Amino acid sequence: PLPGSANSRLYIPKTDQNWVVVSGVGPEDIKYGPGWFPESWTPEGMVPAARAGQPGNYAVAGHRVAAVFWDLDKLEEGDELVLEDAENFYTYQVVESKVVLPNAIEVIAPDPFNPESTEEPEKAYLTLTTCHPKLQNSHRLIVHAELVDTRPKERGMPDNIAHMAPENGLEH
Amino acid sequence: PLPGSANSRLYIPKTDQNWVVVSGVGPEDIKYGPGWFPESWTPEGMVPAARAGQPGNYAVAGHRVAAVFWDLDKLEEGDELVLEDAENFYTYQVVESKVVLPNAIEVIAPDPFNPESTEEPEKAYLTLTTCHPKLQNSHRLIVHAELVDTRPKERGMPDNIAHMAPENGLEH
Ligand SMILES: [Cl-]
Ligand SMILES: [Cl-]
Ligand code: NA
Ligand code: NA
Ligand code: NA
Repeated sequence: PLPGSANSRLYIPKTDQNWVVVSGVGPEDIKYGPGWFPESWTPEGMVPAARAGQPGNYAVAGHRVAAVFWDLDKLEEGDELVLEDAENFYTYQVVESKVVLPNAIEVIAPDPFNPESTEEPEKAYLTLTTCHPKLQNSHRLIVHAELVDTRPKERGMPDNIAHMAPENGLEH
Repeated sequence: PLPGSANSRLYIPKTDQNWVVVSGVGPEDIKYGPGWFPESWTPEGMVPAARAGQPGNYAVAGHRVAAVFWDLDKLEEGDELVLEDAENFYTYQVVESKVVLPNAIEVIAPDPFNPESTEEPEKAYLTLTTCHPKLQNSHRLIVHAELVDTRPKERGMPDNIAHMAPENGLEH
């Protein structure tokens, strides 16, 4: 049924933050919070990006600002990030944080640890991207995380995010 | 340079309205205004949708509400719609308005007048979609329009939309 798309929610226990993640990473898309790159990069051209929890690379851009990704540098290996779709909570664990140049489009490849691959991805990653350093845009801070758990919503919210209440729709 | 994406602006002389069109048509995407379907439908599966002004079908969803697409039914054959990207104003002219069921995904095919084609589109269309009737969501009101003019922004705005000023970025 038109329009058919869903949004997701992102939760970060470590910074005590969460958002509805919109589609797209244009200036109007991420004006007020994080957005999902709709396409992943490959050497042979752009392909549809992974949806939440799915094999590939669910990549997100957000401004380096108080209400969004200012504190992304506080994430360390092992930290949990939770992505929520209409059916599940997906827990990812941070496996890497690094700094790259603005043109390092490889970080949004379906497998960011093998960006030259042309094969279908098998692992599910989550990537968070923002400007770096603070108050500069010379570089990008990148956090990659790997799926460790899929929890159907029928079982309720994970304890570490259960206090992060909405104000009022992921689906039409 | 990450993130690399641009948004567009849509202008409708007839209803004296304009918006920044976001990416995506999820509930959070189109909460406040129209959004672009990132993929077009074909019988063989979803493909990347046309960008503004480009061959294919630039399709937009917006709620049937005062600040968005309430008055889309006022558009008639011949009426102009303007889509603006970073470089050009694209004028489209309405060729058809019709009502379809919610599952008529063909309206977002690259060529909505030949939805079963799997060949590359050659014509540039703009499609506006909203709920129909007024105060119901049983159907969809669809306006299809065809590209008639490409004006580079260096030449300034078309006369019929030159009074539609912003408050403030289509690109990062
Ligand atoms: Cl810093
Ligand atoms: Cl009506
Ligand atoms: Na957001
Ligand atoms: Na959006
Ligand atoms: Na909009």
